[PDB]
Amino acid sequence: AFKIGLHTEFQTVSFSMVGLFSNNPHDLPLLCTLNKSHLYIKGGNASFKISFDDIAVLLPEYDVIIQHPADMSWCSKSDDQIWLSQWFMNAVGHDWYLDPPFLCRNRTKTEGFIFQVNTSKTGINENYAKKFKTGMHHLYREYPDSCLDGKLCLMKAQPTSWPLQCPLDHVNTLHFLTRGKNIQLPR
Amino acid sequence: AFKIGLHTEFQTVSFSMVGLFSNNPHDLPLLCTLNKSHLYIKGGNASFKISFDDIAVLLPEYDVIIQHPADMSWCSKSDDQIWLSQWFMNAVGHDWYLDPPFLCRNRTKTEGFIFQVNTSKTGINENYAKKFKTGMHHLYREYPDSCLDGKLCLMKAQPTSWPLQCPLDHVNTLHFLTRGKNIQLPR
Amino acid sequence: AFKIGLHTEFQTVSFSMVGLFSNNPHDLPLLCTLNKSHLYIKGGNASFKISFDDIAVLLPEYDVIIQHPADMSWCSKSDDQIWLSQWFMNAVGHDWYLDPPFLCRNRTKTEGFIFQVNTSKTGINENYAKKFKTGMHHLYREYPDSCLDGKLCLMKAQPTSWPLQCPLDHVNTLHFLTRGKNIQLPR
Amino acid sequence: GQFISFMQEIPTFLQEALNIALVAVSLIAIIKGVVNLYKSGLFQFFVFLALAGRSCT
Amino acid sequence: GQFISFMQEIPTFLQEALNIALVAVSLIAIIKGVVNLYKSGLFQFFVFLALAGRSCT
Amino acid sequence: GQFISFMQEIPTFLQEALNIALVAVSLIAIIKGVVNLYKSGLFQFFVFLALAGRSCT
Amino acid sequence: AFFSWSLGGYCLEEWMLVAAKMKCFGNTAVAKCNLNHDSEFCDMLRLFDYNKNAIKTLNDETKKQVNLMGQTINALISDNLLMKNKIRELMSVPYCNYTKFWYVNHTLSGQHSLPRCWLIKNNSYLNISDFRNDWILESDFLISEMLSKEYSDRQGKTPLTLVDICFWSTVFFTASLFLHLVGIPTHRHIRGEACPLPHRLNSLGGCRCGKYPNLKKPTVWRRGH
Amino acid sequence: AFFSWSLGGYCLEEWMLVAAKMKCFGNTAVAKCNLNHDSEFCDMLRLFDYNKNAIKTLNDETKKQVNLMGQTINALISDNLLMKNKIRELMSVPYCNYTKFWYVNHTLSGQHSLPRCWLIKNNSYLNISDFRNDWILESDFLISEMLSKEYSDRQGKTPLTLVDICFWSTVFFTASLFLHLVGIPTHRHIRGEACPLPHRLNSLGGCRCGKYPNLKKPTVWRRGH
Amino acid sequence: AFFSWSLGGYCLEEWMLVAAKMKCFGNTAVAKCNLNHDSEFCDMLRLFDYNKNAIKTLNDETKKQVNLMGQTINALISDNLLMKNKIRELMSVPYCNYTKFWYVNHTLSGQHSLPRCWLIKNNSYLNISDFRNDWILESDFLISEMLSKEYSDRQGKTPLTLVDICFWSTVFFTASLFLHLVGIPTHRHIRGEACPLPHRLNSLGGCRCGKYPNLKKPTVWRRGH
Ligand SMILES: *[C@@H]1O[C@H](CO)[C@@H](O[C@@H]2O[C@H](CO)[C@@H](O[C@@H]3O[C@H](CO)[C@@H](O)[C@H](O)[C@@H]3O)[C@H](O)[C@H]2NC(C)=O)[C@H](O)[C@H]1NC(C)=O
Ligand SMILES: *[C@@H]1O[C@H](CO)[C@@H](O[C@@H]2O[C@H](CO)[C@@H](O[C@@H]3O[C@H](CO)[C@@H](O)[C@H](O)[C@@H]3O)[C@H](O)[C@H]2NC(C)=O)[C@H](O)[C@H]1NC(C)=O
Ligand SMILES: *[C@@H]1O[C@H](CO)[C@@H](O[C@@H]2O[C@H](CO)[C@@H](O[C@@H]3O[C@H](CO)[C@@H](O)[C@H](O)[C@@H]3O)[C@H](O)[C@H]2NC(C)=O)[C@H](O)[C@H]1NC(C)=O
Ligand SMILES: *[C@@H]1O[C@H](CO)[C@@H](O[C@@H]2O[C@H](CO)[C@@H](O[C@@H]3O[C@H](CO)[C@@H](O)[C@H](O)[C@@H]3O)[C@H](O)[C@H]2NC(C)=O)[C@H](O)[C@H]1NC(C)=O
Ligand SMILES: *[C@@H]1O[C@H](CO)[C@@H](O[C@@H]2O[C@H](CO)[C@@H](O[C@@H]3O[C@H](CO)[C@@H](O)[C@H](O)[C@@H]3O)[C@H](O)[C@H]2NC(C)=O)[C@H](O)[C@H]1NC(C)=O
Ligand SMILES: *[C@@H]1O[C@H](CO)[C@@H](O[C@@H]2O[C@H](CO)[C@@H](O[C@@H]3O[C@H](CO)[C@@H](O)[C@H](O)[C@@H]3O)[C@H](O)[C@H]2NC(C)=O)[C@H](O)[C@H]1NC(C)=O
Ligand SMILES: *C(=O)CCCCCCCCCCCCC
Ligand SMILES: *C(=O)CCCCCCCCCCCCC
Ligand SMILES: *C(=O)CCCCCCCCCCCCC
Ligand SMILES: *[C@@H]1O[C@H](CO)[C@@H](O)[C@H](O)[C@H]1NC(C)=O
Ligand SMILES: *[C@@H]1O[C@H](CO)[C@@H](O)[C@H](O)[C@H]1NC(C)=O
Ligand SMILES: *[C@@H]1O[C@H](CO)[C@@H](O)[C@H](O)[C@H]1NC(C)=O
Ligand SMILES: *[C@@H]1O[C@H](CO)[C@@H](O)[C@H](O)[C@H]1NC(C)=O
Ligand SMILES: *[C@@H]1O[C@H](CO)[C@@H](O)[C@H](O)[C@H]1NC(C)=O
Ligand SMILES: *[C@@H]1O[C@H](CO)[C@@H](O)[C@H](O)[C@H]1NC(C)=O
Ligand SMILES: *[C@@H]1O[C@H](CO)[C@@H](O)[C@H](O)[C@H]1NC(C)=O
Ligand SMILES: *[C@@H]1O[C@H](CO)[C@@H](O)[C@H](O)[C@H]1NC(C)=O
Ligand SMILES: *[C@@H]1O[C@H](CO)[C@@H](O)[C@H](O)[C@H]1NC(C)=O
Ligand SMILES: *[C@@H]1O[C@H](CO)[C@@H](O)[C@H](O)[C@H]1NC(C)=O
Ligand SMILES: *[C@@H]1O[C@H](CO)[C@@H](O)[C@H](O)[C@H]1NC(C)=O
Ligand SMILES: *[C@@H]1O[C@H](CO)[C@@H](O)[C@H](O)[C@H]1NC(C)=O
Ligand SMILES: *[C@@H]1O[C@H](CO)[C@@H](O)[C@H](O)[C@H]1NC(C)=O
Ligand SMILES: *[C@@H]1O[C@H](CO)[C@@H](O)[C@H](O)[C@H]1NC(C)=O
Ligand SMILES: *[C@@H]1O[C@H](CO)[C@@H](O)[C@H](O)[C@H]1NC(C)=O
Repeated sequence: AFKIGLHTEFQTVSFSMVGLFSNNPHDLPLLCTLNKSHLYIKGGNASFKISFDDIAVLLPEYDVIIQHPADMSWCSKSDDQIWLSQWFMNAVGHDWYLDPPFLCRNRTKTEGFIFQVNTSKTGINENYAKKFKTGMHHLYREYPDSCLDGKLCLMKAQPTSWPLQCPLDHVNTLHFLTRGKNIQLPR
Repeated sequence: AFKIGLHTEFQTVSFSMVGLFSNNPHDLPLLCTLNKSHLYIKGGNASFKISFDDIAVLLPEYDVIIQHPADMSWCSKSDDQIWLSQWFMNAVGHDWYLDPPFLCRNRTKTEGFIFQVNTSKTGINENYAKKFKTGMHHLYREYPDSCLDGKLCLMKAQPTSWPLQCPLDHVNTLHFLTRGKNIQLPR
Repeated sequence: AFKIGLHTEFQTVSFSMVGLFSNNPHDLPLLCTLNKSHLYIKGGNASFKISFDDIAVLLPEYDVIIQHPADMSWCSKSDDQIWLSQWFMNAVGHDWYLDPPFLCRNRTKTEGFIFQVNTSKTGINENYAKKFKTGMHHLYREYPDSCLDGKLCLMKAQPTSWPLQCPLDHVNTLHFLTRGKNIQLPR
Repeated sequence: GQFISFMQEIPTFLQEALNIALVAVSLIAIIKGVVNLYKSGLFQFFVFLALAGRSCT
Repeated sequence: GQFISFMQEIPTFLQEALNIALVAVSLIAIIKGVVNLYKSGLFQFFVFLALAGRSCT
Repeated sequence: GQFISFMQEIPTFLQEALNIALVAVSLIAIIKGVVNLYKSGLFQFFVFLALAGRSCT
Repeated sequence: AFFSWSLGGYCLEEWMLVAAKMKCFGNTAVAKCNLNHDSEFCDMLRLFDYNKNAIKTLNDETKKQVNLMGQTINALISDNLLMKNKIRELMSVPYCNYTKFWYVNHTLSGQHSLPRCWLIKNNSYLNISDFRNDWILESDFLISEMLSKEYSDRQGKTPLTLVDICFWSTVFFTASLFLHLVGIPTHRHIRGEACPLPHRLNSLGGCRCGKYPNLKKPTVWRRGH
Repeated sequence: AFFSWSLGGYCLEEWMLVAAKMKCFGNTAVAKCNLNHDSEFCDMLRLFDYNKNAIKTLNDETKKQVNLMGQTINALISDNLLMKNKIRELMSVPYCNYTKFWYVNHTLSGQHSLPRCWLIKNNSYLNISDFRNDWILESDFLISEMLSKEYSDRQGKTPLTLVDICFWSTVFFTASLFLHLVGIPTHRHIRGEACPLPHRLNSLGGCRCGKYPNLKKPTVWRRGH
Repeated sequence: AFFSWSLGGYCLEEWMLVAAKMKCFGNTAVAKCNLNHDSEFCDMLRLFDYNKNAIKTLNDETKKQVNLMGQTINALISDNLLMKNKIRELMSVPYCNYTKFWYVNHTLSGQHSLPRCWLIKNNSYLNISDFRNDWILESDFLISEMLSKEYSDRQGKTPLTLVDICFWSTVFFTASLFLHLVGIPTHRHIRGEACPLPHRLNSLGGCRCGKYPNLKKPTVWRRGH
């Protein structure tokens, strides 16, 4: 805010995101980044945390190999969680009947909700790793990638409580709503 | 048409819809509202009448539970009627493999064509009632809703002749053509 | 370039397509027309030649009747070719579960890759002939149609080498990329 | 025919102080110019030429 | 109040040759007009009227 | 260099009645101004100063 | 072709207007939406132009049995504007449905404003008492636009250099007028004597021809004799 | 309704600005994006207007439980601009994320430029040394715009015909001024004689009343006596 | 960055032009489509700019192996314009395919029009006899635009108040010129007598110093002696 030239001044204006995000009567999706591995998505009443590491927690010889969106109904007990899962997978750009499947746990267990995706950077899956990669690159406005050319890069998503520190990003919300269609946000 | 100020006059112009709707060489969909319950749709050579009331005419233990668009082929004898039915259902915004199904009659009967949708405003279906509701709200430019919080609100669609009194609305035609894609209108 | 009026001259500017098509780091689809029957498509590493004539090379009682995109996986040995085939079929505007199927050869043969579509101009298929027709009319910027009202008009697609004489059209590339979505072009 | 349009639209354009000022200045200048032409005597020379040879009054 | 704004913004507008030329022409014209009015004697007539009947000097 | 551009584009701009009227008015005014300067005698004063002390003719 | 006119103009016939007549719009008025994507009137005008050209092509008998797609219609109508209108309807605020348009007319020269959309509410038409604040503004803008248009029309013909030359010539003429009006003294006269011309005296009061002796006589500058 | 203003104007309150205050923008400044589809500031302004009207409709208690669609949001934000910004981010070039805007202010009359987007890079804000080349251009354009606006404001009120009439009257007045200044000879005088008026002599040197005989005497044109 | 230039300008090199040379366009000409979404030339220009910036980023070696999407291309080309062109082609009317453009050039000052698309038909190029009606209009518009541009360039520098003051000073000067030219009577003279000054007579014909008795002698206003 320094005087410029003569009789003309320099002044800036900045908008507050809290009012917009807490005032719109309809609910809106939230996407957040925490540190460099804790990626957060929230929609309706489903709050999912996403991490990338080198631990295997589901195997095709032990749980459900989701191949079609109809088969997705066996992974959760809540319609909101299923809707959010399908929403995210179609936003990323996964072709269900053309790309290798992903793994999910069946509802008849007292464990919880977990779903795992293989995005390793070797072999055939290398190619898939590209596609998914670009997907996330077009939503979070950034990408703190946390897996190199190592043998495995497994992504796990699990539902946790919403931390009260996340930056209230909105470009991600705009891209989320822009990419997918036929989506109605509740109150 | 009253003189305004000085030397300047007030004049209005209004366009005629009959010429446009009867002059375009290709056929165009028609949507109409009659009284407060008779909703009309017309496409190609299929003219459907839609009503909302509290009468059950199909049961899942007696007729076809349509779950996939491939299964839709067992409800009609004409490709035009099947195309219009799928057109309308995708315009409303129904997810075939994620929402409760709807009921249709199989072709091997001399009765006719009837298809029924449950949009009641109670229980689980309450939520679905929202979705479908909004759908119709974005097509007819109005919505003379004819079912309250009562126990059942069943929508029935049946093919009848086209009444020669319907207002020639066109905003509905624009929204119809705008929402769905990969649609070719015949002559 | 003739002098116009006084002190004002006439001059034109024309751009070169070779530089654009050979300089963009990412690969782009190519569509070409040769003589009046040799239609060419090229994407990634798959180069397909399309012809229209009156020869039957596949029969439903001898090879695969592709009905669903999942079933498409039995026609080729390369993911790029399958992706290009699905890309083209969805660009043309074929509804897999609503229109008559098309025929393909299963991978377990040392013959090659061939796929055939029926677009005859008689009987029921007449109607389908319209749809597909319009499809091609919106991609090649022209259409040297090579089959009249005769009994059969069978389209065959087979992979060949890329001729080094094709005009470097780009309106077709624009329409190709415009129509279909969720498509990532590799390098 | 802009003059005719102006003579038609005088009442609307009269509502501006600049307009009345300019038109008053123009009218005063025209009439003063007539006065100065009269006080010149070029018209007197024309009358003298038109009178030469008729009467000596 | 455009005159006040101009008197405020003189230093910025002085940087143009056309501006200084026009203002110099206007000032010269105003002072020459005062000179010509003085050399007229209409003010002399006003003084004569205001003096008539007071003193014969 | 707008003057040079105008002297280059005279034939195109001559096709308008307002243009020929304005240029004729300007030329007439310039030559009449020369005439009036001559009839003044400021140049006569300059000649008198340049002549003072040379010859008494 | 289609509606990309680069400038007594566009006219519409009976089967377009509800009054079953023909109305023509000035080229200046029509050109105001050759690049505007936010005017309901011009979207409907493009639709009617497509209808007319379809009629012409059928008359030409091209016989290209090409089935229409929804994409062509979506490429003529501003879908953003339609969504905005539907949002307005859902929010219970005034909107219009592409049926009735109004404009302010200038009878003296036939100039008119570009028609706007007569907004509706509760299946009725907004009336004069609520629509008042717009006609006066539209008429004032119309008069201002006409004056500015005429000013620009004469602007685009006369070089500024000629105007500047004329102005400077006028100021020179006026300065010379005054300069002649006052007049300047030309020679010297001895105080109390007659005009010594043509014998031009020096500052000393004498002449170099010998007629006027150098007697230091007083000299005063004079113009006339 | 919504943001289609046809022209001390638009103001924003605490829950919009991070400074928790209220700022008002001039109508001339706001009107500059009633048709622009390439300004990040005005897209966010439309979003905030939609929020405010949703508040108003909830206060009206319309009770229309209509679930929001992504289409409404996509019909308010320029998705082309968002894709361009994301392309910039992927290409590692400066971009902005709809948080901070800057403008050049004119304190004397309260006129200000339309705010631009303070571009970012590497999770930082571009600073003065790189942003210098824009403020000077913006300020010069601001001053030029103010001068042109005032010129057009006076332009749209006075007829050009009146100006032309005044100019021609002035030139006629000046010509008459000079014409009176010089003066013209009126009659004839015999060389060496006095004024023969009122007896007006002919070209022969005599008069037709008989007072002046036709002696072919020399005659010279004179004005005064 | 990309094509959002806020104002000897943009130039294109060999691998863009078919003539294998370099051509530069004036900034005023280029700026005419910083907001236009209906010009085939500027869509292709944006495509070429994206190609050039991709080259630059590869040279920078960002190594971000991000697969291209069709959405980026769709966000650079006006898909509405492409659909309109394809509609024209299906209707057998002239259209163009982004290969050849033409413009009217002004050699004296290097000013040129914005290139248009040389329309095609039946795999041929429309020729002079059909394209005649456009060059003359384009050239006239070019000359008018140049004159208006120069007028606005001088407009945006000089205050209107100064012009008004100069004009009023000129009219005052002229009025004073005439007023001095005619001259006004100053005192009274008795009919048949000499100048009584400095003794200023009254209306009665006498003076209050006693020199001129009050004899009701006739008096006439005079200026000179
Ligand atoms: C997630 O995807 C990764 C992609 O790398 C899978 O790891 C890969 O698993 C395959 C299984 O066939 C391994 O192939 C085998 O590797 C060695 C030779 O390298 C040998 O045992 C066999 O001849 C065969 O080729 C492949 O090596 C391995 N990749 C790496 C880098 O070790 C992983 O299994 C996937 N996880 C799940 C749960 O599907
Ligand atoms: C169309 O949808 C409506 C949605 O209300 C269905 O009506 C609902 O049917 C269920 C069937 O399980 C009823 O639930 C039962 O209700 C009572 C207690 O209220 C009791 O018998 C059971 O414990 C059970 O909860 C539900 O009450 C009923 N809704 C209402 C408002 O009566 C309807 O059946 C659907 N129609 C078809 C053909 O599917
Ligand atoms: C590709 O599509 C064409 C569409 O014409 C198929 O040709 C049609 O095949 C049907 C088979 O039922 C023929 O129908 C039969 O024709 C005669 C009477 O015309 C008679 O044998 C039967 O009563 C029956 O109607 C039909 O004629 C024939 N069309 C023509 C013009 O000859 C063709 O078979 C399709 N090819 C494949 C491989 O599916
Ligand atoms: C939406 O546009 C429709 C046309 O699609 C407009 O419909 C018009 O509604 C007015 C209402 O007063 C009708 O005026 C009167 O209607 C009847 C039948 O003609 C009669 O009482 C009078 O002679 C008079 O015309 C008008 O006819 C009708 N036009 C059509 C073609 O239906 C309507 O104005 C727009 N919506 C609303 C809510 O106003
Ligand atoms: C993208 O927009 C976000 C908002 O969505 C902007 O976030 C802002 O980032 C700046 C960075 O300096 C923060 O400033 C400082 O942050 C903390 C917490 O307040 C503290 O150190 C200072 O008091 C100061 O405010 C600012 O708070 C933060 N605002 C929000 C709402 O998160 C951001 O500027 C934009 N992106 C980039 C890369 O700049
Ligand atoms: C559509 O754009 C294409 C480019 O994609 C243009 O193709 C050009 O067509 C003209 C037709 O005269 C060709 O001119 C002549 O072609 C050959 C080969 O060079 C030769 O006879 C002459 O030397 C001359 O160049 C031109 O080469 C060709 N350019 C390319 C790159 O193919 C075409 O003009 C546009 N479509 C139509 C129907 O004009
Ligand atoms: C339509 O073309 C009418 C044009 C009117 C021209 C106005 C002429 C004004 C003449 C004023 C002369 C000054 C007095 C001698
Ligand atoms: C705000 O309204 C101020 C307006 C100032 C008007 C300027 C008046 C200039 C007068 C000049 C007269 C010439 C000298 C007799
Ligand atoms: C390029 O900068 C050339 C600028 C030309 C200026 C025109 C000067 C005209 C002078 C006229 C004076 C009037 C006669 C004494
Ligand atoms: C993430 O960062 C926050 C903020 O500093 C910190 O509280 C939290 O523990 C971090 N998480 C991990 C796993 O380090
Ligand atoms: C485990 O998941 C499978 C796959 O959907 C499902 O069929 C099965 O019922 C689940 N297990 C149990 C014990 O129900
Ligand atoms: C609907 O209204 C029309 C027009 O008045 C009338 O003829 C018809 O009978 C009505 N339908 C019913 C079911 O009342
Ligand atoms: C009734 O519908 C079913 C479901 O499609 C179908 O299989 C069956 O054939 C139909 N009934 C008869 C008698 O054909
Ligand atoms: C197609 O045309 C090319 C170019 O003339 C020629 O070489 C080729 O043989 C043609 N193909 C056929 C099948 O005639
Ligand atoms: C031929 O194709 C069918 C259909 O997909 C497939 O099941 C079969 O395995 C193929 N033939 C052989 C010999 O594998
Ligand atoms: C404006 O009114 C006049 C009155 O004579 C009419 O002739 C003219 O057509 C109108 N202008 C239009 C409709 O554009
Ligand atoms: C609409 O008009 C009807 C009468 O036609 C009236 O009963 C109703 O209250 C009005 N509603 C509104 C919201 O103005
Ligand atoms: C609008 O209000 C005016 C007030 O004078 C009234 O005359 C007119 O009838 C009203 N219009 C309607 C449609 O009620
Ligand atoms: C510009 O600065 C002035 C200084 O007094 C301030 O009052 C005014 O609000 C500013 N203009 C804006 C913020 O548009
Ligand atoms: C970004 O800033 C960090 C420090 O915050 C620095 O280490 C890094 O090199 C910078 N990267 C670029 C590309 O400027
Ligand atoms: C930008 O550069 C200036 C140079 O004076 C420096 O003072 C300022 O701190 C820099 N800004 C940042 C954010 O580093
Ligand atoms: C116009 O023609 C001139 C002729 O000298 C040329 O130098 C100039 O580049 C042309 N202008 C363009 C191509 O914009
Ligand atoms: C197109 O040109 C060809 C020759 O190249 C000619 O035979 C044909 O008639 C033309 N068609 C049209 C529609 O002009
Ligand atoms: C266009 O017509 C002119 C008429 O003089 C002719 O010379 C020219 O060759 C024609 N162009 C073509 C491509 O036929």
